[PDB]
Amino acid sequence: GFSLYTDDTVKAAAQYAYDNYLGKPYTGSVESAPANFGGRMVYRQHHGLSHTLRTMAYAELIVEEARKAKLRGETLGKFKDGRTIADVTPQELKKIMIAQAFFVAGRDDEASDAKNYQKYHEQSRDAFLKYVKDNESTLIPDVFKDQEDVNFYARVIEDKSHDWESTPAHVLINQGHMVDLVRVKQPPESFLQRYFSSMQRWIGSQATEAVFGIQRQFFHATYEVVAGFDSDNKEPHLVVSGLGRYVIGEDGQPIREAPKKGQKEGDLKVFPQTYKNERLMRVDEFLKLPEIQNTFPGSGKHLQGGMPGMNEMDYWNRLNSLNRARCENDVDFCLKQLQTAHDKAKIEPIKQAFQSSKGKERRQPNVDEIAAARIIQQILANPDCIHDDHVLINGQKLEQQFFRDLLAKCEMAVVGSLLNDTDIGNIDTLMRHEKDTEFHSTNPEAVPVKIGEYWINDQRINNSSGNITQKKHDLIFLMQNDAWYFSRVNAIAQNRDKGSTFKEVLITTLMTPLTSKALVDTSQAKPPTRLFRGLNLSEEFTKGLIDQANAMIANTTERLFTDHSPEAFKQIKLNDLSKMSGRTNASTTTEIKLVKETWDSNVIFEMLDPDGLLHSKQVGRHGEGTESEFSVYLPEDVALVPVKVTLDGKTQKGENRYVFTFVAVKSPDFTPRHESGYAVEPFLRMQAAKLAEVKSSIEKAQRAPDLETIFNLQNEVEAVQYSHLSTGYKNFLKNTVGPVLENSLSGLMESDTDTLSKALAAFPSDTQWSAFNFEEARQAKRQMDAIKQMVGNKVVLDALTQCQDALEKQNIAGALDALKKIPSEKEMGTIRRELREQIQSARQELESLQRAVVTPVVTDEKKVRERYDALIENTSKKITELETGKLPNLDAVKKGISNLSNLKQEVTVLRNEKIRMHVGTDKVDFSDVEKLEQQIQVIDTKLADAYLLEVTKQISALE
Amino acid sequence: SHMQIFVKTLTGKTITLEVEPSDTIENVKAKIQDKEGIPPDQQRLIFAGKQLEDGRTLSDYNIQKESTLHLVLRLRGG
Amino acid sequence: MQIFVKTLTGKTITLEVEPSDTIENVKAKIQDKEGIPPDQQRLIFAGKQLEDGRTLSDYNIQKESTLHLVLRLRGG
Amino acid sequence: MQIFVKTLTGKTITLEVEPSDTIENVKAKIQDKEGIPPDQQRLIFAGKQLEDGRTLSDYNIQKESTLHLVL
Repeated sequence: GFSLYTDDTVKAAAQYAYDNYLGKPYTGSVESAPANFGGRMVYRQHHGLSHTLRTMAYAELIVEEARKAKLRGETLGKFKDGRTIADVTPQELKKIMIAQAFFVAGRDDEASDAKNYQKYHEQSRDAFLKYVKDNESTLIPDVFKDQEDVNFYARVIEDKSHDWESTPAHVLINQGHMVDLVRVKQPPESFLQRYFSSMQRWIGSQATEAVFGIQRQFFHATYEVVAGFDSDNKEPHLVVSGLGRYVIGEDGQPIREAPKKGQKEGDLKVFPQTYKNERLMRVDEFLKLPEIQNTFPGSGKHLQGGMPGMNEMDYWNRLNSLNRARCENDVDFCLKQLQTAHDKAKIEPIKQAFQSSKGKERRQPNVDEIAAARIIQQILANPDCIHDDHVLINGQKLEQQFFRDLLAKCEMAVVGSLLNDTDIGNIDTLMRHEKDTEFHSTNPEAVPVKIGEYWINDQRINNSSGNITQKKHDLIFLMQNDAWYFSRVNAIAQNRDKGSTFKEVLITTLMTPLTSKALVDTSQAKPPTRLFRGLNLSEEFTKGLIDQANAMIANTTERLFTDHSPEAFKQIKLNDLSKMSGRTNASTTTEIKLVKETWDSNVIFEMLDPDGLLHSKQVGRHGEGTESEFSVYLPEDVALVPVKVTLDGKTQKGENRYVFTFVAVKSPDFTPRHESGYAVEPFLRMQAAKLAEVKSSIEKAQRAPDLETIFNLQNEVEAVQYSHLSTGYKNFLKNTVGPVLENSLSGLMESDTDTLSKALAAFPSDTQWSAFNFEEARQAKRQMDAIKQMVGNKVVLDALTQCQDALEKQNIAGALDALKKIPSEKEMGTIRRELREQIQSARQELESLQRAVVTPVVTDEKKVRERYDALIENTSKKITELETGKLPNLDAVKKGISNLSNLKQEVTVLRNEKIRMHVGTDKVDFSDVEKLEQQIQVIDTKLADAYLLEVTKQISALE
Repeated sequence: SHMQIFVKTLTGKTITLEVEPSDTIENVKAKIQDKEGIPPDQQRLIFAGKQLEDGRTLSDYNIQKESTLHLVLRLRGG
Repeated sequence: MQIFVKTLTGKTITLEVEPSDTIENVKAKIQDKEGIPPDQQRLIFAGKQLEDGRTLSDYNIQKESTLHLVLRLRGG
Repeated sequence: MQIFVKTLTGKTITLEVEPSDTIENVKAKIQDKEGIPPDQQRLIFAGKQLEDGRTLSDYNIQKESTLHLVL
């Protein structure tokens, strides 16, 4: 529970140091000049408040990354006793920091000369001793153990001896002190290699890269310069161990001296004053050395100094501003800055682990969700189709599993966006049709209640108006008030229910999108930044959660040079806790008091929602004294990734309370893979049947083909040539009507083809017939109309049949194409208002074609690919390392087996990734993971026989 | 033997006539005279795009039972 | 018998009752004390909700114990 | 001399012999008893494996003791 940025005791100490020593003008002589930043005065710009505070922050950081390192399978550097930096306790750490405040408070001048050094450290340890002595009554009982302790740390501040690495405290304070020199010492590449190598001995490589990475952010947060790192830097390499140089002479080779058994031996350190044809060794030469190329991650790498996003002029402007001065003056401010920096550096790497997201808004619906919403609406509209174990619509039976699938795959908030106030209203019709029983999930020794009756009586007693808005609020109320309802609902939605009824499953499937819709409509309150969730969990399960969360925290680190992202990725895919909050309208609160005291929960989920992802909606009134509850349907691409797990107090029942703080991260790497067609296909069958009845009805109602009619009108066309009627009418029947009859006859006689569809279009309009006065033109026209319908019925029939043939093969587009074919009124119009049904189905498919298929591999094909390669090299390296595993005893076999298990899961991660980045239509290529899996098999059996052998030897030794 | 055939008009009336082969066209026009009061002098009879002259018999045109004929009024001429 | 009730506001109200009789009566006592209507208030004890009409004797409520009062209300 | 051979499965087979050299030869004798093949069977006593071709006596192997052999 302890931290620098929160503990007021540490802050008190630092404030003291500022008030009495650090904020006081330099009582020195050389380079004791005061500094002016932005027109505000700071007396110690090199060793002021920002310095010491940053060093305490370094202590926090290095301890954190050390513990992360130990949480990974790593083995940190042991001291005299078996302790590592990752064994530093919060109280010990507090002592270390309180000491660290005064470490530079005993300074007068800036001089570096040894006597001034001893003197200033004398004054420093004295300052510390004074401060401790004064507040002895508060510290000595609980902060410290005894004056022995404070003497230890004071002795560390004194540094009379030149020892720096005897204990954790020593390393932390001294290294934490000197590493702050990165911002001022150049060349950078020289120092950074030195400090890095010095920290790697104790904490490890990755944790060190994390340290210096976050350190850059600490410099940015306190407005000090950020050193660049140039691998091609051609300034002279400064040997930082003492002040010295590396010299190459004659043949472009450095000065060396052979020993006893080195072959070529250690570079000779030539002091910065050398009279030498010989030449100095540059930075890049130093980095390219074979010694520094397998030990230093920065070899070949580059770090852009300054601020990314601005030019060095206005960056310089940022360096010389009021915030620099306030940083060196205001304590609470400096601590806040560093706090936000660090807390940020806990979030950004997680984002780096996964491919980026463009915008925060909710997704758009796909085919399956459109079909889902249509179905749901038809259920709400016609409750007549609801039965005991299935729902029948248009000859299609919909089991329990269908609705469970709907609950599992469909973004129910998105599906909710496609429901309307009519569907909200139809809740009444659903409940009037219903008198079925809903049960508490838990508490089987608890009352059941008829849900339909309850809802109806509730709406009648409260919303007598029938006001639809009030209906929405009432749905949300039913959600947040009555456990007999939301227990069953939230159990069924998350596939962790048992012995539930079909009625209950169905009702849940229907109520989820409606509830989310009601929420989206109702809530006009701004999306909160911090949400809390209470949980009552067994001791062991809580333990498992702590382990998983720790796995996810331990493997994500800020980047310096080497990219440790694919590992963070893999671990987060391996241990993700997000699905505990998904698939349903989760209930949360913005007040901690609710989950901590009232409900007394042993596990608390703290959800940080800064980017306003995770669109939460207010529930209920929200005044002083309310639950301040909010509802969240977790977007499928958003994950709640742990930033920290903390041990807080105990419950009222005694068990320890754990609070895990999560951070919402949106990425297409979180969208689950779902084979489409789970909802849209039965919907297409529904439409196929609905059209089938129409085609049958039309086929039977209307007359079939008589073609004497055609023949007779053609004969009459030839006959009117001798009629005395007109030139116009003769030419009209001969030239215009004649060929139309020709094509109609041809098409009707064989098949169809477009010839039919085109012929029907060739039919002269009623206006054309009207231009022929009034005569026998009418008598020819009614014949022509008889024929027109003769062909109309045929075209509609064939269009329907073709469309239906298209539906069967699931081609949703071709169906539209055919249906387009229907003549519509005029041309056809011999068909009764079952045109309604037809144009309605046309509309259903028009709507189903508005589907937005959302990409699983955005822009970062490169990031996804590179990440996969890194992942599979890492995993294969682990496996092949376990291939040559020497197993001499039983413990080794244990570790080998657990290893084998973890690898087994890693390989499946590899597999899923292979799936989700395969674009196109072909069998997925698994060739690389086949070999891996085979290796897994071999080194599984090997481990098995090794195990039974070793336990044999054990029980043998026992006798 | 005996057979019935149909004559149609642009006006839209259908007349059913009873005839045998070996009746001339002018004879058919006479039967139409009795049927619908149309003078044989103002009648044209058409069958499959062809005009029927008065002198030929039904057999020469291959007119058969249940066939259809098209009658047109050629006024201003005999 | 004496019982204590606490609220999210952080206020603690001290109440005097028998081991018996309704929850709704207890909410009524809270109403008399602090003017809060029984339709808006819910009472919890050790992470568990007390349904109306049951006796404290049923829920095994004892002397000097503490209760947690929350306010729920429909949206409007 | 009397010796016992056991397996983790829990079955006990009782065998008769006196000192012989040759891990193989002992392996040959176990081969005969129950028609079980010894292509690579392991000997542990003292919770330790016995290498090819050194005297049984070494280790103080002795009568009425119990053994556990696994392949």
